[PDB]
Amino acid sequence: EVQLVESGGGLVQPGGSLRLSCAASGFNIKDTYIHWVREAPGKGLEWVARIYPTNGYTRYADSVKGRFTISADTSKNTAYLQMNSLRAEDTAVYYCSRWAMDYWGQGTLVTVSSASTKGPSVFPLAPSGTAILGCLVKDYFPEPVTVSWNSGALTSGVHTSPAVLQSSGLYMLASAVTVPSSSLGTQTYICNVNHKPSNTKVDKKVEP
Amino acid sequence: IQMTQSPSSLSASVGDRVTITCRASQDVNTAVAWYQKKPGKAPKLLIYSASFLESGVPSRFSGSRSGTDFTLTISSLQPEDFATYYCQQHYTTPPTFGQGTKVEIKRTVAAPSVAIFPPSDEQLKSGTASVVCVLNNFYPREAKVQWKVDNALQSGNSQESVTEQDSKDSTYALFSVLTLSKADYEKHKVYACEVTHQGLSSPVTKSFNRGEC
Repeated sequence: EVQLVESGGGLVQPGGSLRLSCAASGFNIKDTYIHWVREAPGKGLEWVARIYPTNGYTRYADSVKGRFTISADTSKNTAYLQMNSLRAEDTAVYYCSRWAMDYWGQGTLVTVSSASTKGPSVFPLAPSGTAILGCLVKDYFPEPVTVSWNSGALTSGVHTSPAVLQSSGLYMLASAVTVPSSSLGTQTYICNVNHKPSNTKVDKKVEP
Repeated sequence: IQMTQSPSSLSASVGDRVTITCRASQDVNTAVAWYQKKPGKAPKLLIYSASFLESGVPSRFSGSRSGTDFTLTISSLQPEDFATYYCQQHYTTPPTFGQGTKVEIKRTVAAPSVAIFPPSDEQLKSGTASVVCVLNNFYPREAKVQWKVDNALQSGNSQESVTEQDSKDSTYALFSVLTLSKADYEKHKVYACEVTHQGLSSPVTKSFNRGEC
């Protein structure tokens, strides 16, 4: 099966540099064009660059010409995007694809920001038939945070909001689950919050 | 070459006939592809060269061209067809995409359950007070949350976030957060969230008294 896997994404300072890689499996890149395409928040899909690995010929979007370089190493069946003079507008999920674009990778997230990593505070939303309880995951940077309940044992009815950017430039989200009222004095509910960018794991017990 | 895609979003039931259009700013011959994108997932090629079904993709998907206009059709909407669809011209460099069409699953109206939560003891200890209102299991998406503090209508001090459609029942959930300093929070008694929705015969209010157990 044809596969494409991107890597190299992460949090970078504006004006900095970062190199993405796209590893190809199940085909040889020498036989195709490889593209980078990106998806910036609310901007839709935007083509970035293309390369023909056999001769190294390249094309670029006007917005990244000069400061981005796409390249390939056929002996590694891998293509690359060297990103320089990074701007806030470059913050996006970066996908690799090949030539219609019949196969894409899952993408790699690039965040261009001068802000420091910060782990979330996690606060309970404590219960007052059915009842709602939850957690509030507040003041972290950058995205993403993952949230589970009872270490993944509780999935049905769990609803976790997209993150909101607060005026402080820090993210917040919340997760809530509906449970039996009769369960409240006896069943333990714990929200498991992971924030990989800051290596923060918090397991918060929510009690009535 | 620009790709103008209509509509931005649409709701539909399983079995429906759905039509998405894309108009190229200039001629692109048949050099047009249609992609499906699910959140957190790779784009998937549905239709290539305007009219050809990519091997593996269901028969219900089809594409057509007439001049500068391109049409993606799903003859009979299956449940897994819920996604966002993008047109693309690759007639010239750069290849360009349409702004996308979000296809959501139509269902019967459902009123939201409402819950309100005071700030945790922990957060208050830090000197901030986030009051939270949760709206659960509702449809359609359009809802109005209205914060009142001692019956004083609040403005520009809350933020809200809405989930994507639920996998099993196709409802939404909404979280609204009112954040105040501990000092401002303690200047007031009654905190209230007022919810207006199509499934509600009249707006619903949940409230608490600051400090009550």
